[PDB]
Amino acid sequence: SKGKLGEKISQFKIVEELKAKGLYAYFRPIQSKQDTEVKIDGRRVLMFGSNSYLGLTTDTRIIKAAQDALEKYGTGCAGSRFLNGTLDIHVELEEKLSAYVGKEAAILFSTGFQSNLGPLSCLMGRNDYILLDERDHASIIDGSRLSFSKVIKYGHNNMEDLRAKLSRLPEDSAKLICTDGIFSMEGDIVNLPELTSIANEFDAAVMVDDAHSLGVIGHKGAGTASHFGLNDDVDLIMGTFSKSLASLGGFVAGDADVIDFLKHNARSVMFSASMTPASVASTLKALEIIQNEPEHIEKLWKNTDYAKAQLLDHGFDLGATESPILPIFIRSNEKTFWVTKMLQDDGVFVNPVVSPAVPAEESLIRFSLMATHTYDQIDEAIEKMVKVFKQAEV
Amino acid sequence: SKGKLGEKISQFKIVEELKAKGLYAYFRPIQSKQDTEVKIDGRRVLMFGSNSYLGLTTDTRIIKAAQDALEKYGTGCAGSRFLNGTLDIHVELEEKLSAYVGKEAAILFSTGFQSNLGPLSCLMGRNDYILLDERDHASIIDGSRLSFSKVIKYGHNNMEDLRAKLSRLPEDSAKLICTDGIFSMEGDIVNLPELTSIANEFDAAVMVDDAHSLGVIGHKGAGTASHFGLNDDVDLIMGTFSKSLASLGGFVAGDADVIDFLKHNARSVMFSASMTPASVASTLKALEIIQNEPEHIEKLWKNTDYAKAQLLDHGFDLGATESPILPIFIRSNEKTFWVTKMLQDDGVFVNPVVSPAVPAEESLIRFSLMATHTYDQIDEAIEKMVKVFKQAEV
Ligand SMILES: Cc1ncc(COP(=O)(O)O)c(/C=N/C(CO)(CO)CO)c1O
Ligand SMILES: Cc1ncc(COP(=O)(O)O)c(/C=N/C(CO)(CO)CO)c1O
Repeated sequence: SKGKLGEKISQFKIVEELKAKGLYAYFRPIQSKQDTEVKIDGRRVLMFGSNSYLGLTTDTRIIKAAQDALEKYGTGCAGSRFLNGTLDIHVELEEKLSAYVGKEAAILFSTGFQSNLGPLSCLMGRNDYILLDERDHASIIDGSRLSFSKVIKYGHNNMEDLRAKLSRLPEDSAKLICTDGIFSMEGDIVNLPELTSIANEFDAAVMVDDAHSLGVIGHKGAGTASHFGLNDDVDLIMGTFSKSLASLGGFVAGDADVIDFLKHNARSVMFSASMTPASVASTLKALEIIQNEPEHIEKLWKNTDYAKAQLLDHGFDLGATESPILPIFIRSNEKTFWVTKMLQDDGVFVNPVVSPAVPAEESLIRFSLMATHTYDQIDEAIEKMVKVFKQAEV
Repeated sequence: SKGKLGEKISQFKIVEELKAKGLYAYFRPIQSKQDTEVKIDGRRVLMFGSNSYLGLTTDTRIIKAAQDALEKYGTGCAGSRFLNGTLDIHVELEEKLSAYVGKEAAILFSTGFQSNLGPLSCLMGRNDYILLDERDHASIIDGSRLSFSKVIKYGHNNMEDLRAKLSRLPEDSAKLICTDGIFSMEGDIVNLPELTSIANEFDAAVMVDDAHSLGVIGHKGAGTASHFGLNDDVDLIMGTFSKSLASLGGFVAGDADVIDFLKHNARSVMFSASMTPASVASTLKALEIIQNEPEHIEKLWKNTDYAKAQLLDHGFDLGATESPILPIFIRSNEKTFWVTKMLQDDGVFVNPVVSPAVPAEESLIRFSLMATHTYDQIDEAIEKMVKVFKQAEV
């Protein structure tokens, strides 16, 4: 019955308003591969709004690997990993990720989002504590919520705040600190040396979410612990397959005894169907390519350094990024919607960040690089961004 | 740091014990397609532990559709649906599911589990209430937990308990009832006529989880509302693609204004990468086949009726199922582990249900039918199950 439910959604008018103003640019239907150019409504659009950092969703070897897995294993496993849903190729990918991130063992999840729900929901319990960076990814907040522990946020990369909040807690309790490695909104990196130094003093477990770090930072792209040399001070390395690795799914890696607890206790792996064979095979082949072919990570960083230099040279106001995510400040929700739509209609795809996710005065567009971007494409997009910023008067 | 984390997992000894006794049969690595026979450790094993009710993960048209989508769209969308992750084929599948279940609109999620997290986390809020059947799927409990509402369980299919608990609640609050359509453990069907009659009296929203109903009950397999004629008394129809539809992902369907709220407010769609092209194309082609080819659902039910008759004729003690899920009672955790392992080693795959998921005295094995099963295969499995039940002394 719909009376009260109608009242619950009645106040949500922003989508109605965007559409009526001709500004709506969410759920843009793409008709082509995710690439440096995408087809929308039969037109070509430069893509600077992707998380495919290495451009690998179009790699013919990864496509063929997925196509070959479909031929061999079919379209799905039709069950959870713990029952009828495990393949030899799931185990092969867990061994290969374990090796890549320098951990004993790993467990796959069918999404990155579910990869965070697993360890955050089931390791800390009643009388325990989870400490979260206040800018942690939504999946980390939600995972923590599914625990029976007390969830405490600390100031973004604020090590004094972390230390103070940990010092307040009963000695006779377990604590786990979970942080994004690279934070997607502003593209900044966790202070993992100070965080792990505090974790060690309070015997708190450390989990890092490397969704935006894998294939971006660390040796051969192995992530944030690898970037800092701190493998031995990080208990759990969580990753996704939906960004550099050009697929769908994720993993948590760590000590064999912890991973064995997780694979048997995490509801998001016990009660959700396993990764499709095609996604396992595309993840396996992408992981081989990132290691074997250092070109991809090098070119991603050539493009990032070029684009960032060009944007600062044109007088754009950039967020404190340390990654291929280049946040461009606009500081008006209405201009941010207008700029996004004008760029879309001129053939540039960027992602807006607006209220209520951020305060109006910190509203921005995110311009993300891929390894397969050319300097010609970056130049065309920045030229159009200068024109649209001028028309929008920012 | 690992001191307190080591203590948290220290008491979890059942996996150690199963493995040392030679009884461990979780995460069995399959080397072949999910089919009526699977290859494990180079051997052939009859599969009666799957959720692929229509046998469609091996259908060459669905494999080719997925392979063709990989060729056209590549291995992944590399973003959330609301940003850079929407394809024309996602929208096509939402229109086609909307039509199938007789609703205005639908929104896809990259897993079934995330399909429940979406509406349960974001429609009811502070001062609102969610009413859950106590046997609801884990993803429904977890979704409800992510809400800011008061979550209340009612007795399994206990309409007096539902009615009493709803009658206790402030009039000036929104309420949503969420139920599995077919409950997977025992295979029983919700009393949707009485539940919707109560919902209508209290103006409570109704959401049904049809994970195990789609492709099983209702007209052309359209689910539980369709089974009862009650489309107009169900606000939200949730489904998965990981069972009959032979893929990965899920959806919520309902009124265009509700679905528009969801697609813009549910964290499990805003903050998780979209379904891979291969999974969209395999879901689209499976949905065409289930409707166009009534054979599949007919044969699933021929097999279910045959197997259930044969099991009752052999004196097995069956759960109160109304579905292709045939729960066989064992009523000892140790015998349930032993029976499962002995059957595995004799070439029969069944799923055990043990403590702490159920009380020891209700421990059982779940024997699930697929349309592609033969009577010869069902006979071989039941023959082996009689022998193993005799050896195990149950
Ligand atoms: C009622 C219901 N609702 C939602 C889900 C979650 O769907 P999925 O994530 O596609 O596995 C399941 C998953 N079910 C299992 C097999 O039964 C694990 O419980 C995994 O697919 C379910 O049974
Ligand atoms: C730090 C972090 N952690 C976990 C996730 C969830 O991973 P996935 O489910 O694969 O999208 C994301 C997803 N990120 C987006 C694009 O940034 C949406 O937030 C979707 O892939 C993430 O950024």
